[PDB]
Amino acid sequence: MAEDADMRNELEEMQRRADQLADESLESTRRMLQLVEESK
Amino acid sequence: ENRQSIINPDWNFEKMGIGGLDKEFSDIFRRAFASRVFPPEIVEQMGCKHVKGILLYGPPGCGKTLLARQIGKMLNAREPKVVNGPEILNKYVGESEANIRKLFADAEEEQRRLGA
Amino acid sequence: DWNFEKMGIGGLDKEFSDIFRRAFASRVFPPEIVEQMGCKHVKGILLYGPPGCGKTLLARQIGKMLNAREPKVVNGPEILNKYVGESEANIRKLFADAEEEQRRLGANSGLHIIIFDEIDAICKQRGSMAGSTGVHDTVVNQLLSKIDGVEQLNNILVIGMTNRPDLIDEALLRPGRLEVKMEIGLPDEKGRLQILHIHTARMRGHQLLSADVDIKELAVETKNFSGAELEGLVRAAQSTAMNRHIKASTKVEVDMEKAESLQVTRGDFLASLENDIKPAFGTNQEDYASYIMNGIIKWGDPVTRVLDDGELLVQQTKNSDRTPLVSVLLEGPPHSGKTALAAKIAEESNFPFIKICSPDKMIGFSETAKCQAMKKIFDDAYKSQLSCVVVDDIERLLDYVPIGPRFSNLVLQALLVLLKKAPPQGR
Amino acid sequence: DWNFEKMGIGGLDKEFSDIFRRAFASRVFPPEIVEQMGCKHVKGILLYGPPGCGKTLLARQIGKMLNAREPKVVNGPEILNKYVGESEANIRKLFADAEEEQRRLGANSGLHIIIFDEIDAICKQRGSMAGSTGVHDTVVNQLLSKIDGVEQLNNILVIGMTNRPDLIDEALLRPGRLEVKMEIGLPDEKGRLQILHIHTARMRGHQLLSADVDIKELAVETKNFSGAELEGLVRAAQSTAMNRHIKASTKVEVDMEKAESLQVTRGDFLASLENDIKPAFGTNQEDYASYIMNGIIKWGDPVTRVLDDGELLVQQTKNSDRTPLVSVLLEGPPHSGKTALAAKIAEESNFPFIKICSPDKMIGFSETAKCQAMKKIFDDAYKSQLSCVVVDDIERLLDYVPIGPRFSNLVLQALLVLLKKAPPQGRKLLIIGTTSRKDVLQEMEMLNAFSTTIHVPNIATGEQLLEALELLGNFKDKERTTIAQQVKGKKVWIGIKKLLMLIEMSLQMDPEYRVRKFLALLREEGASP
Ligand SMILES: Nc1ncnc2c1ncn2[C@@H]1O[C@H](COP(=O)(O)OP(=O)(O)OP(=O)(O)O)[C@@H](O)[C@H]1O
Ligand SMILES: Nc1ncnc2c1ncn2[C@@H]1O[C@H](COP(=O)(O)OP(=O)(O)OP(=O)(O)O)[C@@H](O)[C@H]1O
Ligand SMILES: Nc1ncnc2c1ncn2[C@@H]1O[C@H](COP(=O)(O)OP(=O)(O)OP(=O)(O)O)[C@@H](O)[C@H]1O
Ligand SMILES: Nc1ncnc2c1ncn2[C@@H]1O[C@H](COP(=O)(O)OP(=O)(O)OP(=O)(O)O)[C@@H](O)[C@H]1O
Ligand SMILES: Nc1ncnc2c1ncn2[C@@H]1O[C@H](COP(=O)(O)OP(=O)(O)O)[C@@H](O)[C@H]1O
Repeated sequence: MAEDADMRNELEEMQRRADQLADESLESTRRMLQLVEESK
Repeated sequence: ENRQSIINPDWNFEKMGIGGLDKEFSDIFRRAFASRVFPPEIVEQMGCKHVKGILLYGPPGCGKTLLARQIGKMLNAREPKVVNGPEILNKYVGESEANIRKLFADAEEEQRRLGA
Repeated sequence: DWNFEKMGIGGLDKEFSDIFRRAFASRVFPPEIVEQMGCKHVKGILLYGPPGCGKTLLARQIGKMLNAREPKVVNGPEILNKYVGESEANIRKLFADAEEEQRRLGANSGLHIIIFDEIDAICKQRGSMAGSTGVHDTVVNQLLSKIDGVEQLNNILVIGMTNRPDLIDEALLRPGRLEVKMEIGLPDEKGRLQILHIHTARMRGHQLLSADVDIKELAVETKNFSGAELEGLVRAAQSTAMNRHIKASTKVEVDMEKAESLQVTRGDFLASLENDIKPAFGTNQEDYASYIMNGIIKWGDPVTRVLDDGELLVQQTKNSDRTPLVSVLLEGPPHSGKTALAAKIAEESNFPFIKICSPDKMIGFSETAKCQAMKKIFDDAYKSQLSCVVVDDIERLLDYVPIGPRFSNLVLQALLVLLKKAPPQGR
Repeated sequence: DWNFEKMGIGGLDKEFSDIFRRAFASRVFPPEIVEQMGCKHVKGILLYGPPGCGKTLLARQIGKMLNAREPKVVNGPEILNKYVGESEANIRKLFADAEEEQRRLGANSGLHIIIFDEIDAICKQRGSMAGSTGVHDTVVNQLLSKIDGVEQLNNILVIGMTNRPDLIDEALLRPGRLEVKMEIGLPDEKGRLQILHIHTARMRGHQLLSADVDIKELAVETKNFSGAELEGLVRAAQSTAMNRHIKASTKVEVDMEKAESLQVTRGDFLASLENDIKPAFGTNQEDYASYIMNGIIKWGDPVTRVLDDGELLVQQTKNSDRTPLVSVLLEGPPHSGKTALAAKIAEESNFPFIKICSPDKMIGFSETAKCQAMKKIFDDAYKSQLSCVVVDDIERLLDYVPIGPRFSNLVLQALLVLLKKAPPQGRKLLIIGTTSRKDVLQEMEMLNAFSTTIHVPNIATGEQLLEALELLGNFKDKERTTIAQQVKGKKVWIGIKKLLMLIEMSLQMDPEYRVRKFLALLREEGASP
């Protein structure tokens, strides 16, 4: 019979999710809370 | 725990829904599944394997599949994996074997997890 | 905790002795002497033979005899893939651990075993262009380069099993690669006795085997049996003995009074030996009831001459050394009863391999199919110390028709070449 | 600290001398003169030959001889990927360290060796019919454009090895890319002696080898053995001598008392020769045991005449220089024993390579397969310094049948062309052929090709028949006298094979009727020319 030679492939990526800024925001906010508590 | 309860709690033959075969079933029962109902002690002492399949041939329309399903429903087995011959073939290299190799997966897995 | 008596193999003393001598002799002598010789270790084995004679059993018993780590396995053509350059990745993935350990440890590493299976499905001869030039000439070059390449390995062992030892490549069978070739064949009397003694050991220990059964009158009545069929015979006897106690038709019910007094008796072996198992290199009783349909009535002298001549021709091929191959032709007018007498002559010879090659099982075939069928029967006839092949109604095999004339030439040439080819030595 | 005796290669002096001269002669002369000449450096080597003759060993030893980096290696198709444009990314990463040391260090860089392997798997020819595939035809273009392109590299060296030099692309073998081409072939007696010394030196060093083993006899007794099979023979002998001390009955234990007297004796070598190793371009006694079934007995004068004629033909083909190809035909009536004589004449030749092309291995083949099989036997025969090939039972090779007649016309034309093709310069060949129907061969114009003819008769006198009977030693004195009285006054015409069959047939009656049955059988088997 006729056996297919094989195949070849193509690719199409997608955006990544770093989600790393929120960590810096959370650290900053905790510092906010610490200073706010001390001031009182 | 003795695995003598492979036989379903209640079973009659004629009530199964099959009529016309009475020596085929007798010979099949004697030659094939006489070692799946005897108490495990004697079977273990004698140390014999079990029959690993059978072949059925005849005209088309005489009730072959019915008997296979009844055999399966006899032994408290799981749901049979019905397959068709010309539905396995494929045109690319390494596809037909992949189809044929995907039926023995669950058996191997459950052999791993609970041996014997 | 390894001793040969527990390996569970019988009838293969010479094969295993030779394999041990050639493959494992130099891995058990003290390292100092071996290092004072500078020799490599053999790197392969090949096993071939007819179906069901103990190849995979031997491989499985070797795999667990050594103190290596667990063996790899390749269940046939499970390395193939459709995408370009994905089969060779699966081939390269097998030797990785051996390479890593050789690089790290050195000359102290342990054995790594790879057990191929049905090797003829992926290693066919290269250069058969227009048949295979992709994914079958780049799955052999990779294997050749990996087994013995520019980087040296000394801690692998490869095993292959195949029923067709002619298709495999040639550059893959030279000293330095798969190079220990054995043949597994039908056993002689002692082999059958050993197999029977192996397969009825547990039953005899617990006193479940009657004292009536004899295992020296059963090795004489099973000729040209292979191991699988002896195992099946024993199992059939056990099943027939077990079912004799269950007395229930509607709903399964088990007796207990006689269930304690369970035993296997000669009757079970006799009943199963002639009704359940049918060997593939042996006689058959149905043919001599489908060809000799109304018997041989003696209507005069001309009927007690053919049989005497057949007797003389039968006795010559059994007690001679300068004539291992004989032939004879039965001819006469039509409707004269020729095939019946040939069947009778074959039947009354007591040979252990009798076969009939008739032309009513080849309705609609072409020339090449007929050639292949006849060749297959004759090939099967070369693995038995005695044989008798019947070839009836030649003119139907040739497809003769007086108009023309017209017939088949290829079948005629095959038939004319198969009539003077001698069998292997001693048969 | 390099020294040729260290490499451990034997039988390849000329090849290595040529390789060294061509490739490494311009990297050792003083730089000033090599600059004045103004010549570039060679950047390629190709090795081809039959399996097991020392190709990979040569490449490895060349790799270990140079004061350079660690050579790369590419085990066959190891540069393939399933994505688009990835099969060539791995072809540009090999030459990526040699292009960086040429820009910076100028003309003081060092050799960068690269070692391909099984090159005929990723470098097959490109088609001009638009029948490309993709796995190649983009790899080949990149490789070609990288070995010699617009910008110049002068500090690389590429080595390739293959078994089938036909398929390699032509544009890749011009004197600019792979300029040196070498064929590694089977050795002669000196090569085998050198190989055996190389492989036995270590054992001989530690008084482990016996005193009655002599290497010259083994060198003489192994004809057309390749490089690997001598090593296999030595290893098998060592394995036997080592196993002599191991017991594997119940448990495996080593006898330490007798293990100090380990020694290897020539009995092990002889056993290994007989049982274990079987060459590929040699001969084994199985064929002469399957064709000469019952030996040869001198029942008369003509046998000696036939054998003498064979001897003369052999000597002519061995000593002459104008005629490097001679062939002869044996013919006669059927059942006269003309295939044992050809085998005996070939066996007594003492040539290194002997083959028997018989139609016992070609049952069911279509004519194309028969042609190709014959061509592959002759091609194998064209790679030895002396050879002998036997074409057996010609009439069955053409598929002849009196009706019609009918036969194959595509196999009769690959024989008339293959009986007049001289071998490559400097070698010899002898072809023998046996047939039973000379006239049919004469109608096809096939007796022009053959150089001469020999004739084999049948027993044709009572004295000869009685001599044959006495030689076989079946019938005794009284029976012999009876047969003599019953046959001496007549004429006989019977082949030897039929005589054996008749004797075996008549030895089955009871002891008081054998002679009568034999005479009755012989009477019917009577004819005349
Ligand atoms: N020599 C033997 N000794 C003991 N048992 C044997 C022997 N030969 C066969 N058997 C029994 O029969 C079975 C035959 O299976 P085995 O794996 O040997 O088949 P095989 O030769 O690989 O078959 P095939 O290649 O045709 O599929 C063995 O598992 C074992 O149960
Ligand atoms: N003495 C006998 N010899 C042979 N056959 C006999 C004899 N007595 C009865 N028969 C029966 O006669 C039939 C023999 O016919 P058979 O099958 O040999 O035909 P045939 O010669 O092959 O025929 P055809 O040449 O027409 O194909 C069989 O049924 C055989 O049982
Ligand atoms: N001239 C030689 N001297 C010593 N040993 C040799 C020689 N030629 C071959 N050998 C032996 O051959 C072994 C390996 O052979 P090699 O790697 O050259 O095979 P090859 O023919 O190039 O490979 P393949 O046929 O598999 O493509 C070496 O280990 C060495 O034992
Ligand atoms: N002097 C002899 N010459 C030839 N063969 C002999 C002689 N003495 C004994 N033989 C034996 O006789 C047999 C000769 O038969 P051979 O195979 O040569 O037949 P053939 O001539 O090829 O016949 P065919 O016509 O069937 O092709 C061989 O067994 C050979 O060993
Ligand atoms: N022995 C039997 N008794 C009752 N019904 C039967 C029997 N054999 C076949 N049938 C009928 O045939 C049908 C199924 O046939 P099927 O099993 O598909 O035949 P096949 O196996 O040849 O394809 C059912 O509807 C069933 O009623």
